[PDB]
Amino acid sequence: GMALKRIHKELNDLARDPPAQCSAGPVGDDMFHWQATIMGPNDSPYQGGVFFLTIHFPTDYPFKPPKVAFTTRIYHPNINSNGSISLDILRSQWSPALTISKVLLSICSLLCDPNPDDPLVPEIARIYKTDREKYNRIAREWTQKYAM
Amino acid sequence: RNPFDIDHKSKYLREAALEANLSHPETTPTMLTCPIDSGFLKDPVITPEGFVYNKSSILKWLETKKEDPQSRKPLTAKDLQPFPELLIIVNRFVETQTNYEKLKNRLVQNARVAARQKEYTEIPDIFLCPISKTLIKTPVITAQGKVYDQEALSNFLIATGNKDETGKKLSIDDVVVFDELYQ
Repeated sequence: GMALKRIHKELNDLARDPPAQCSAGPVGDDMFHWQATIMGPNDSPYQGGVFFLTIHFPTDYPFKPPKVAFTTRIYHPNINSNGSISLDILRSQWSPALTISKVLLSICSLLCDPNPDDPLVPEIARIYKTDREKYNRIAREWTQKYAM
Repeated sequence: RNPFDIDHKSKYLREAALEANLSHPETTPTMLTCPIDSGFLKDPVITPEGFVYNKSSILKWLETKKEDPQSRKPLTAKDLQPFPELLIIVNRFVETQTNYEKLKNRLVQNARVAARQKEYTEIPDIFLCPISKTLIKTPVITAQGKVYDQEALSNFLIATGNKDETGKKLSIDDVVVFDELYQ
């Protein structure tokens, strides 16, 4: 209440209607600290790769966005070596109407279609824009190495 | 009055009533809940676009941004119209939930009475499945309060295409597990 109240509600929604390329839930009591699992989208170099995410809800949730980062190493222009995700709805474009389930969907489609003009790893961004074959080749190999 | 102008209140109410009537009592219907605080709409206000929030919740958000949390279009406190009518549908539903909770308690308690009888020549009906006529192995409960066997029904719904006696459209997600009947 209000944060805890909503977190519980969002958990129970994922007891009936779990996201199709996602899977969430708390690490343990605490409830403000979750861990999620997304699958690599088809036709993307991340296909056939399970990626792990850490999720920390702020105390004034849902008026502030959850802190979400990849635990699994991933090769991507909007995800750095630390797991930090460059996505507007996790920042200034956050809305209290958004749920964790929708955040995961955003992240999922970011994997399918990166935003190189919004780089967090400027070197991967460059490769993505001047040499896709290289980008795809490498990301696919990182997926083999680090994704379950 | 201009037809191109939309009255969202009468529209929202109409759709909320339907959703409530179609909603399983264990499930809290979406447009009876505040998009922001996830709880029952208790002091509902409505925006010019037609979105409904608890007053305290939407105002708390408006301290951060002056836009609607669902449309991202401009929104301020003076655009928030009182929508007390919706509470009639909310109370109508919590009544359903309460009644539904009475139904489970009644089933449980005489299932406790039935269980302490010895030497019955007939198994008590509280323990028998209506479409299997055998002992309910895995207890499972409808929204109206009838108890089936989770797979005696699952195979039955599959057989006749999510229908049952009484001829009514039922799905196995319209049904909640109910171990408490034997507990």
